[PDB]
Amino acid sequence: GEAPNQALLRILKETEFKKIKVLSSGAFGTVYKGLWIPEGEKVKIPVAIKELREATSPKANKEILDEAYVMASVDNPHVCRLLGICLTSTVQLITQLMPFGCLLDYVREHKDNIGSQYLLNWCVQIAKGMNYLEDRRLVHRDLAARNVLVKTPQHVKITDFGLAKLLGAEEVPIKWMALESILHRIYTHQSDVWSYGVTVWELMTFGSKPYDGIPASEISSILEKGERLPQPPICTIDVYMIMVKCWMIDADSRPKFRELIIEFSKMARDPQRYLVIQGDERMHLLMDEEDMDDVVDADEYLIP
Ligand SMILES: Nc1ncnc2c1ncn2[C@@H]1O[C@H](COP(=O)(O)OP(=O)(O)NP(=O)(O)O)[C@@H](O)[C@H]1O
Ligand SMILES: [Mg+2]
Repeated sequence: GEAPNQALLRILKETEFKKIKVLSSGAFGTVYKGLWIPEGEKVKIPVAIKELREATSPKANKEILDEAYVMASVDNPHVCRLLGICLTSTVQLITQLMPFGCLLDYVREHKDNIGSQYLLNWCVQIAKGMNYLEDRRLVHRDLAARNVLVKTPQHVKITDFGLAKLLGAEEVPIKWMALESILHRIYTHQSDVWSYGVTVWELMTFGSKPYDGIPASEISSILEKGERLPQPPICTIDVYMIMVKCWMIDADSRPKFRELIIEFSKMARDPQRYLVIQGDERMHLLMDEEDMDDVVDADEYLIP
């Protein structure tokens, strides 16, 4: 059945890293851009540091350790990298810096510069990340474009594991949830597929809000009626049909992530045949400071 989990959790000295700038604040906590110098190693690693609200209420500490636990246990090019934790008054989470931020803000900001090749490659990459999670039997439960990060315009990774669970275990983003999850709190790899559909639609509409202005309470009814998100203007029926499949009532009738990898990948070989974007053919998409000889991306920093 279940193999032992031998992932290493790395605990990092507060002195090994400098904060440098705030990236995001308010709500629950703060995320900083920083550099990490492991002890005596002659490398500087750009990182994000997730130190929650100074309020150290035990409830919050247990949630961040759940994240660390999940992120320490994954290892895939399309899933966010945990570097370690820092155990100061409140627990800091240290991840690979994803310089271009979250994919939702990135599509919203760069609408006029995003071609079909990038859209379809992101779909392929997110499907790969999700398939890997499926191999490790994790159900993410919060896939959305706000939970995908951008290392470069050509390289994205799934983030936010603070609701992830194993398939089976029993232990609220309404507009991204499969109907069986809104109704019965059932969560499967196939409910993740539903959310993949929504995430794709967010990308294809360059950041629109699904069911914009429709209160959450209505959502389950609308879905039961048989209503779904509408076809984005740039989408051929080929792409939109993939979305709609991800939104079938019968969970087992939805595609598997491995099929999504395959379909989007065929599409990515001829992107203009599948997404129709004004000016596509002409679209195109310088690091830290001065002492940057020793900088190494996390993806090139490997640990025995
Ligand atoms: N590894 C990272 N690299 C760069 N920016 C990041 C990173 N992690 C988080 N951020 C920034 O911080 C924002 C919020 O991070 P995150 O902690 O995921 O959001 P939150 O609202 O605190 N809760 P959630 O989004 O549900 O995790 C993201 O949209 C990014 O803009
Ligand atoms: Mg969170």
